[PDB]
Amino acid sequence: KIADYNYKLPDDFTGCVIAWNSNNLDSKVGGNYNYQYRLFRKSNLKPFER
Amino acid sequence: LVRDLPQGFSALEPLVDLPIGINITRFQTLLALHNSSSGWTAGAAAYYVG
Repeated sequence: KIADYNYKLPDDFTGCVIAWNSNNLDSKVGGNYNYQYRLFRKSNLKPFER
Repeated sequence: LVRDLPQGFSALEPLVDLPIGINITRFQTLLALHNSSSGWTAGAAAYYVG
């Protein structure tokens, strides 16, 4: 859902997805991490289009 | 010296990649041939597109 309505990767994506648990930063301490859009205008938002 | 683009064949070579993931639906070419010394007006120039 997070991909379809915000950021998609192509079917043949080549590379690496690196993620780590950031539980001691602004992410937990009074931050406002947002833009987690749940809807769409036409369809899935075309991979790599911003 | 010919009346129009002469019959013949040639090939082109690349310059840039410009990785900008945006939606382009339009295009405009502009050049100023307006001579302020006599008055501002379009000059004698043209181009081809396809």
